[PDB]
Amino acid sequence: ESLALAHADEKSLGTIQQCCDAIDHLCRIIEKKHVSLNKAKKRRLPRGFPPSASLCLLDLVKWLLAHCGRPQTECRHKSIELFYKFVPLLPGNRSPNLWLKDVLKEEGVSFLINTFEGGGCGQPSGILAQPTLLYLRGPFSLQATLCWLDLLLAALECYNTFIGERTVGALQVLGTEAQSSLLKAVAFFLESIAMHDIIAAEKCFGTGAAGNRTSPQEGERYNYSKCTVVVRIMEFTTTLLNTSPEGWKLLKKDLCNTHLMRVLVQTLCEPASIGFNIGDVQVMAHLPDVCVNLMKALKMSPYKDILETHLREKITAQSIEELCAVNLYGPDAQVDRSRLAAVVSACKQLHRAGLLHNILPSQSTDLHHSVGTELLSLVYKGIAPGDERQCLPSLDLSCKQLA
Amino acid sequence: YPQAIVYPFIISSESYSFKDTSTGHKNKEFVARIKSKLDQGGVIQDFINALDQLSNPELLFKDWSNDVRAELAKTPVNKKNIEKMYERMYAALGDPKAPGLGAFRRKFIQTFGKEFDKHFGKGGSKLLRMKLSDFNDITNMLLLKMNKDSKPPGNLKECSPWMSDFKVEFLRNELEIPGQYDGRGKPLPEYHVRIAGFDERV
Repeated sequence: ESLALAHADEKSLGTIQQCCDAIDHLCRIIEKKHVSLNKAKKRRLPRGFPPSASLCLLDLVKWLLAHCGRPQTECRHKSIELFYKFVPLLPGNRSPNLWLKDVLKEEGVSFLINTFEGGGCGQPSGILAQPTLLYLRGPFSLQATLCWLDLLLAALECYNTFIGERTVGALQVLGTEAQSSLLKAVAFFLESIAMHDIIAAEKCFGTGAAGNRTSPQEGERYNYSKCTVVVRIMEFTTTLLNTSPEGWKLLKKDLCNTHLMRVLVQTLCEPASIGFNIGDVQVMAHLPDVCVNLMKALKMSPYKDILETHLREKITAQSIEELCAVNLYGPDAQVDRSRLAAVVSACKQLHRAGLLHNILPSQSTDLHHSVGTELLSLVYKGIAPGDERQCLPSLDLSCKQLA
Repeated sequence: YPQAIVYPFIISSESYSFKDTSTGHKNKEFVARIKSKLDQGGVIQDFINALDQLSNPELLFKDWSNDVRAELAKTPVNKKNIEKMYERMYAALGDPKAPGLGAFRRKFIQTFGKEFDKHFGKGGSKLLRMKLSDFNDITNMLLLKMNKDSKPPGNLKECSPWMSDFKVEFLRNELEIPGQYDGRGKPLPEYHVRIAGFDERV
C-alpha cells in the first residue's frame, strides 16, 4: 500500500526503489518459509483484509489477485509479480494456468472479468463503471481526466500479462460469455480520443458548459498519458495475434480496425503529430520495436490486405520520387529535409518488418530495383556541382545524415 | 465552488420555513434543487458523522438537561415539536447500529440504551404525558454516565472507524480541509489542500 501511495511521486526521491527492495526482501522471506506459512495458524490481521480467525498464504495470494487490477502502475506490476511467484508455493504444485482454471471454474469467468476491470477492489469502478469518458460527472479538470486513462492502462496491463503467459485463453476470458467493456474502451479511445488533442478530450461544450483555459504544461501532461495507452494497445494486439490462432474473430470485436491502422500508419510517418514528445530517448526508442512487432503479427494474420491497403497511401513509390529532390542541399527549406527523413525512417521500419517490397514494388522488372536506382543516382549526383555555374554544394551535419 | 456554499447551506437548512403562496413553492423547489446538487457524493455527511463520533457521549445528554427543562413547566401549549428530539437522539444515542459508529459510543449504547428505555419508554408520548418534578432522575442517570466514561477513548480506531480507515481513491472520496475560501480580493484556485488522512492519536 505504501508503494501504491508512492504513485504521485518523482523518480528522483527513491521511494519506489526503496519500497521495491523492501518488497523483494519480504518476498524472499516467504519464499524461504512457505511450508510453515501454509498452515492456517492465528496471525495478525493486515489492514484491508476481511475479518477472520486464521490466516493462510492462500488468502494473501487471493488478495494479490483481487488487487492485480490496481490503477497504480508499480504496485500493479508488483502485484502480478508476487501473484506469479507465490502461486507455486500453495499446498499443491500446480501452475497458475491450472489454478486459475479451477478458481475460474468455481466462480465463472465473471470473477476474472470483475478482477481485471474493477479498477482496484471493493466498490465497483474502473472501465466497467466508466467504459467511456462520457460517464463522468462534474467540472472537467486535468487531474480527473487522467484517471480514466490510468484505469484503461491497468486493464490493458492485466489482460496482456494474463494472456501472453498462457494463463487464461483469450476466447475464454474476453469472448462472448459476459460483459467485458475492454473492447468498447479500446474502440472509444482509438477512434474518438486518439489522433486528437486535449480540446477534443474536453469534447465541445458538454455538460460542463465552461470553456475555461488550458495551461501549456497541461497539454504535455495529457499527451504523455495519451501516448502511453496507444503503445499498450499495440502490444495487446500483437499478443492476441501471436497467441491466439483464432484471435482474428475476437479482433473483429474491436470494430475500429480501420482506426487501428490509422494510428499505426500515423505513428509511422510522423509520431509527433499524435502527441509523442521529443526530448526523451527512452519513450521513442520503444516505438519502432513495437511497430515492427505489430507489423509482423498482422502479416501472419488475415489482416494483411487491409494493412497493405491502408499503408500504400501513406508510403507510395511516386511520393518519394516527387519529394526526394525539391531544392535539396539548400540553406533553407528544412521542412522538406525533415519530411524526407521521416519518409526514409518509415521505409527502414517497413524493411525491418519485411514489407518494403510490397509497399514499394519493382516497376521496371529488369533485375534492378527502380526506386533504389533513382535514390542511388540522386545521392551520387547531388554532391556534384551540377551544370556549369561553378558552385560546389556544402554539406552540414543534417545533410550528410540524410544523404 | 460547491463547498464554500455547502457548509453554510447545511447550517441554514436545519431551520427553514415556507409559505403556501406560489413564491413559497418556488423557493421550496429552488432549495430542493440546491440540495440535490449539493448532496451528491456523500463524503461531506460521512465526514460530519465521523467528526460527531468524537463527541463526548454524555455531554450530549447533559445538554438534554438544558433543553427539555425549557419544555418543563409553562407550555400553555406543549405542542408536538418534541417529536424531532427523540429522532435526533435515537439517530445518535439510541440506535444499536449507526453509520460511522465506533467502539466507545457502541459501549455507551450497550450500557445505557436498555436503561433509559426502561426509564421512560416510547419517549415521544411519555414526555408530553407526564409534566412534573419527577424529572430529578437526570441526576441518577448522569452520575452513572459520569462514573462510566472511565478512560478517554485514546486512538482513532476506538473513536471512529471512518477516520482511522480513511483512504482517498480515484474518481471519488474527494474531501477538502474546511476554511480555505477567504473570498477576498481574488478568486480562489481550488488547488485548496485536500484531506489525505488522519493521525491515529487523539
